[PDB]
Amino acid sequence: DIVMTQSPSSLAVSAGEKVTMNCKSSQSLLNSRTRKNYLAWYQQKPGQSPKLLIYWASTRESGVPDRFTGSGSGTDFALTISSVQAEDLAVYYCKQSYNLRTFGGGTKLEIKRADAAPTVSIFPPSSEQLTSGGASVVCFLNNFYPKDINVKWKIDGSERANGVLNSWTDQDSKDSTYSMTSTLTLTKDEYERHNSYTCEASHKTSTSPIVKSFNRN
Amino acid sequence: EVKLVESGGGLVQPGGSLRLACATSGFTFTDYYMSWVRQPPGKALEWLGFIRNKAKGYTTEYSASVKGRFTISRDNSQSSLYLQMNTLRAEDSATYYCARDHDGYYERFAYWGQGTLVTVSAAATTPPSVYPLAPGATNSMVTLGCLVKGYFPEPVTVTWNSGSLSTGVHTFPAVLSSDLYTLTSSVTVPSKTWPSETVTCNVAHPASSTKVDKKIVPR
Ligand SMILES: C=CCO[C@]1(C(=O)O)C[C@@H](O[C@]2(C(=O)O)C[C@@H](O)[C@@H](O)[C@@H]([C@H](O)CO[C@]3(C(=O)O)C[C@@H](O)[C@@H](O)[C@@H]([C@H](O)CO)O3)O2)[C@@H](O)[C@@H]([C@H](O)CO)O1
Ligand SMILES: [Zn+2]
Repeated sequence: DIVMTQSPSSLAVSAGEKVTMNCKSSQSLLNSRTRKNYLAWYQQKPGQSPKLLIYWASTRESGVPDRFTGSGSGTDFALTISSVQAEDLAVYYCKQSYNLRTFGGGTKLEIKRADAAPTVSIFPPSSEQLTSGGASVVCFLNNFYPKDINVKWKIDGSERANGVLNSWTDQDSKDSTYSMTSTLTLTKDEYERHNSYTCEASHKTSTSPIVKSFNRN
Repeated sequence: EVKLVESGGGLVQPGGSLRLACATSGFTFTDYYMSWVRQPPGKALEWLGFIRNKAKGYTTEYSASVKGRFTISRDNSQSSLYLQMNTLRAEDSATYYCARDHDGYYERFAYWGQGTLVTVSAAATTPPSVYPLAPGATNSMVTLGCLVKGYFPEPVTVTWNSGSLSTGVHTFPAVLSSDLYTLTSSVTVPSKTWPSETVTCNVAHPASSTKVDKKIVPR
């Protein structure tokens, strides 16, 4: 039993700034036979497989920028990123290979950037879905910062919250924004009893809500 | 070009069993330990086991979590690696990677596969319905989407114009409701390019061998 534990669980930092994350082992990973620490760091960008950054604690794998530095010995290790970039958004994992292998729980690195307002887009049900008996109204809140945001759905000027399911994306790797979907799912029958459909995005970038709506006809 | 490619993933009944495969190439397969690593969605990597190289007898070792229940083997004439999974539970639901491990000297997982997703559920394979998200507004750019609704299990892939629309794409994490997944994908293009030039979403749901193209036409 070698337990691996990482700190912190998550943190955000601006581009250009420095980051240190820690990795602790329940015993020394220092091979006395070889004088190396069997500790590796892996970077896993969103939707990607883990890729290797550092091994034997401090050895940079070829291709990996000098921005990344692995440090530490025995039971305590650190991955430092000297000047954080938009693309460093990822979960970082430490791993011991001293008694078999064991990964830590990971550190999620998010990127702080200037506030940005969402582009809001609204879409009525497709004629295809309708004839099958369903009616999904979809709203995209794209490329905003920060992540906290609110959507109100209004049918005929009245707020509704049933059948609203929302889904945020990971942060963008290029511009560090978030995006989110708000999907309102009706039956064709209920959809037809009303004439006006409204998606409302409230976000700290404005006192005034962004409003996108369409008429059924 | 070292390549690792997992396969065999998909829907399995609880109590059921399943074998995964890992095809390798571009290196001397026999000189390397190979490991299996899993990861529940939104969660951490868990090491499951390895199988040693030739020099060490192709012997296996396992983590305590799956030891006695999972089984690793390799085909050295094919450069293939297998994991045999038995008596599955929902805890076993995860993306499974194979990784190139110890060669006798280096202590690194130098290379990883893309992963194959395993879903342990009594629910049934349901193909997706695909709906066009067409607008109309105006702006210098325009946003379109495809609504992928009511499929099981994960995953699906969404591309736009067969991958030649790569920027301005936001595919959203699926949401589970009543045992079915629903996700959407957005794409933003110059107003000048649509609908003059066509935009099409290409959705795949390999669990049900579904392939759909959906052209986005002005309403
Ligand atoms: C079993 C006799 C003693 O073996 C050693 C010793 O432990 O003192 C190490 C052994 O090292 C080598 C070798 O034969 O050259 C190279 C080394 O890098 C390893 O490959 C070992 C073993 O094959 C074990 O590797 C693993 C394992 O299979 O469990 C996996 C590794 O990633 C790592 O975890 C090691 C762990 O560090 C324990 O070694 O375990 O073989 C060799 O140096 C002999 C020496 O000739 C004296 O007999 O000593
Ligand atoms: Zn009503």
